[PDB]
Amino acid sequence: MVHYRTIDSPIGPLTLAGHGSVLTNLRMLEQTYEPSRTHWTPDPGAFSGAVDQLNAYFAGELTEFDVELDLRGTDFQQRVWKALLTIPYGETRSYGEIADQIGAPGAARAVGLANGHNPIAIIVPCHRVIGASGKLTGYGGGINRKRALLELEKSRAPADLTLFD
Repeated sequence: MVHYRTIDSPIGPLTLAGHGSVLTNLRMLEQTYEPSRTHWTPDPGAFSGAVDQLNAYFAGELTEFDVELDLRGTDFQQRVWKALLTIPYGETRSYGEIADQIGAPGAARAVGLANGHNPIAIIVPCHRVIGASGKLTGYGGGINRKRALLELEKSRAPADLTLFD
């Protein structure tokens, strides 16, 4: 059983969906074919916390999420998504680095494919992974969404101006 809520965002309407307070999905679903969504119940007040944190994220005021997640995918996808969760705000990794981390040296391209299937964007940070040649990927506007998120995280001001005096 699954309910959903859509919010505005600088990168487009973000659909949050899941069961109870647990997220199963977070995607900019517009202009794409998503047949699951027809089986979902709208609930304009679900995921109160996640929406606040997302809003705070986009406003620069949040860096670490505290949200309940239920990730579904293959063993290999789960390993990749788990490793994605270890990438700090404002940092990046290469696909090769991620393949090394999950114990599959040489599997950069597989990580790229699994990264593409990430059901929960932003919070599981598939945008923080980039290949050696530096080119963003993703159809349907994906490239521009990723870039937006990367530019936001890079623009982060120092955490405490008092440290300068």
